Amino acid sequence: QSLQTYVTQQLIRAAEIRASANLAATKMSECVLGQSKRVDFCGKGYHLM
Amino acid sequence: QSLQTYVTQQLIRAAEIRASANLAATKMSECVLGQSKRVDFCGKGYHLMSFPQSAPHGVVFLHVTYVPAQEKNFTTAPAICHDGKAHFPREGVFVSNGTHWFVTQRNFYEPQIITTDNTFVSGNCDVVIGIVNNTVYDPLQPELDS
Amino acid sequence: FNGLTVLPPLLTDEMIAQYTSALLAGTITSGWTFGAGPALQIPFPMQMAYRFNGIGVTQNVLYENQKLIANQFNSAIGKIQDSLSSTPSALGKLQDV
Amino acid sequence: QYGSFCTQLNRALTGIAVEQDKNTQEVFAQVKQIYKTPPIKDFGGFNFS
Amino acid sequence: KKFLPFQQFGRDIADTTDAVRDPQTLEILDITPCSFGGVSVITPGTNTSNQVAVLYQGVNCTEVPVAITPTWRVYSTGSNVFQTRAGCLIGAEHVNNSYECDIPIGAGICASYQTSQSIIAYTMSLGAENSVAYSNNSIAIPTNFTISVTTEILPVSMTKTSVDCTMYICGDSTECSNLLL
Ligand SMILES: *[C@@H]1O[C@H](CO)[C@@H](O[C@@H]2O[C@H](CO)[C@@H](O)[C@H](O)[C@H]2NC(C)=O)[C@H](O)[C@H]1NC(C)=O
Ligand SMILES: *[C@@H]1O[C@H](CO)[C@@H](O[C@@H]2O[C@H](CO)[C@@H](O)[C@H](O)[C@H]2NC(C)=O)[C@H](O)[C@H]1NC(C)=O
Ligand SMILES: *[C@@H]1O[C@H](CO)[C@@H](O[C@@H]2O[C@H](CO)[C@@H](O)[C@H](O)[C@H]2NC(C)=O)[C@H](O)[C@H]1NC(C)=O
Ligand SMILES: *[C@@H]1O[C@H](CO)[C@@H](O[C@@H]2O[C@H](CO)[C@@H](O)[C@H](O)[C@H]2NC(C)=O)[C@H](O)[C@H]1NC(C)=O
Ligand SMILES: *[C@@H]1O[C@H](CO)[C@@H](O)[C@H](O)[C@H]1NC(C)=O
Ligand SMILES: *[C@@H]1O[C@H](CO)[C@@H](O)[C@H](O)[C@H]1NC(C)=O
Ligand SMILES: *[C@@H]1O[C@H](CO)[C@@H](O)[C@H](O)[C@H]1NC(C)=O
Ligand SMILES: *[C@@H]1O[C@H](CO)[C@@H](O)[C@H](O)[C@H]1NC(C)=O
Ligand SMILES: *[C@@H]1O[C@H](CO)[C@@H](O)[C@H](O)[C@H]1NC(C)=O
Ligand SMILES: *[C@@H]1O[C@H](CO)[C@@H](O)[C@H](O)[C@H]1NC(C)=O
Repeated sequence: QSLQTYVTQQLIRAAEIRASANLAATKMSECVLGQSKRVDFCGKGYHLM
Repeated sequence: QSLQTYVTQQLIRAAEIRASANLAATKMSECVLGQSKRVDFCGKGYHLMSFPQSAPHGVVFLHVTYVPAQEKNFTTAPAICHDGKAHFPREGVFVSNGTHWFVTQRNFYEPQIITTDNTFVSGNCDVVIGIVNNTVYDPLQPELDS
Repeated sequence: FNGLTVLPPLLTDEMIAQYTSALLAGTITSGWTFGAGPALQIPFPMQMAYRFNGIGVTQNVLYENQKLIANQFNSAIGKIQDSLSSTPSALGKLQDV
Repeated sequence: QYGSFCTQLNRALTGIAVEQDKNTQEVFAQVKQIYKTPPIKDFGGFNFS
Repeated sequence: KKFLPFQQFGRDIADTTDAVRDPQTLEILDITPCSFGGVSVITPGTNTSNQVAVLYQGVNCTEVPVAITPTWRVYSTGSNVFQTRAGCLIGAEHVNNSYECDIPIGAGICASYQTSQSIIAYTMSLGAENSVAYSNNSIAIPTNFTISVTTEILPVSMTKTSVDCTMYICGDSTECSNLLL
């Protein structure tokens, strides 16, 4: 039972980490490799680089 | 206990599939129903259009993009000083092939004669660093003289 | 020691640093062109003028105020070291995981 | 006597382990060549040190 | 460890006795687990060949020959064994040349099967080196273009599955269902 509880909580945390990593990849593609017009996506103000 | 384990794993996998389906719906809305400006969202390069294609338990997108092919070396100048005034291109970049200067669009080589309808005058040519030093043409004057 | 092992990541820290250095060098020397296709060099002030046009400000504004813009950027990039060092909770997101 | 309770736990942990490397690869490996800055720092007054 | 005269054991994580005192000679000797790890088999497809390489994960492998008839031990002693941060790899040859990774191992080490042909181990290459000819008055603008089409594949839906609880647990039985309620 202890092992099963550990594995379930690890799966949930891994899913959350994967969502965060997808957001980071999107930010690297859009803010760094280009200039984004999306408001507040790459910081407060008008994004430059 | 076996049934409970199966149900929990199914719930987690269903959450993952739902995230993927939301991403697919967003891509269908933004790449197929319009032209997207976000970088790398609808393929590698400059997005032109996309076409959907159904697959078993999924979808396939064919992303048509624009890729530059053959580049060349040139020399630039931020501005042009002609009569004590600094000229900046309205849209494009000042470019030189060694002897003359032209204005071309940034994404494709298409040289043009520097005229008053390609450039705008702003301020004086004493402030810009690296300004280059040439002649601009006003097409109205030759017509008036003739 | 009771059946628990930690596996090393496939990419070492030096490889991640090399990736970030390549991204930074590409951004500095070619703007956004290295992301679409082949990298094309462009002087950094001209790239900044392109960005200013992108945010809706005409490009002669940057050429008339180049020194002030450079000084402001240098001061701003200097401040962030102290900003992140002074506050312990700046990097909390990694510490929590 | 409990069947295959043990195999699923190891399988799930291995899946998480593979997903972590996938996350790192998808975030950082966005460039196909390695670029280097020139030795000269003539950036018009911009200091990237 | 400086034991107090009245103490016998030593516990740091409260479930393992890391140290103990010898009953006859009052000396203190620590206890450590012998060795353990996972065994992974690096292999190309049964298309390409039948040669394999074995990785003993996270172990010093002066100990490998005497770990655990299927007693290959050092499977190919001629194949130079060498430690990595993931363990030591047995059955592969170290190569200085770097390539793109195809079979990841760990800590930047990758393995592949190539030409005669054998399994080799190398450090992965991050990509072809390049240098942009930067100067303060030089530009590069394209003179042509190409049109390219790329595919992207996304799963959308799963298989709709329903499971009956009573039929699975207590199929066609009344006593079992009465106990289950
Ligand atoms: C740079 O471009 C200019 C503009 O085309 C070239 O000047 C012309 O050269 C052609 C020869 O191919 C002549 O027939 C034209 O009379 C020239 N025009 C003018 C206004 O002089 C120039 O030769 C090019 N320079 C180089 C080095 O390629
Ligand atoms: C472009 O042409 C003008 C010529 O009118 C150059 O202006 C001269 O600049 C020098 C240096 O300060 C002065 O001593 C002269 O008095 C200027 N000429 C006049 C008529 O005032 C200008 O230097 C040229 N641009 C460049 C970048 O060399
Ligand atoms: C770029 O900025 C750094 C500061 O981050 C400069 O390094 C300073 O150099 C001066 C004198 O050269 C020293 O007194 C400072 O102690 C240095 N600071 C640090 C943090 O090392 C560097 O000189 C600048 N480079 C250019 C080309 O302007
Ligand atoms: C731009 O590139 C295209 C290639 O995609 C060139 O088209 C080729 O031109 C050669 C001879 O010039 C032909 O033999 C090929 O059959 C053409 N390919 C296709 C697909 O039609 C084109 O000429 C280039 N344009 C310039 C101005 O250089
Ligand atoms: C542009 O000039 C640089 C100078 O080092 C050179 O390396 C490069 O090959 C040139 N490109 C072309 C297309 O001539
Ligand atoms: C470019 O750098 C050269 C030195 O290599 C210098 O003489 C020239 O003034 C610089 N031009 C600009 C516009 O910064
Ligand atoms: C008592 O201990 C000593 C060594 O500590 C050992 O040599 C001896 O045999 C022990 N006594 C008996 C009766 O075995
Ligand atoms: C696997 O082996 C068979 C036997 O020759 C071959 O025909 C098949 O194409 C191989 N698979 C691949 C993906 O090449
Ligand atoms: C364990 O491996 C290291 C090298 O990583 C070596 O220096 C050491 O001697 C090894 N230990 C034993 C007991 O062989
Ligand atoms: C790589 O080359 C170095 C010499 O530069 C040598 O010392 C080393 O043993 C070589 N390693 C391999 C795996 O070939």
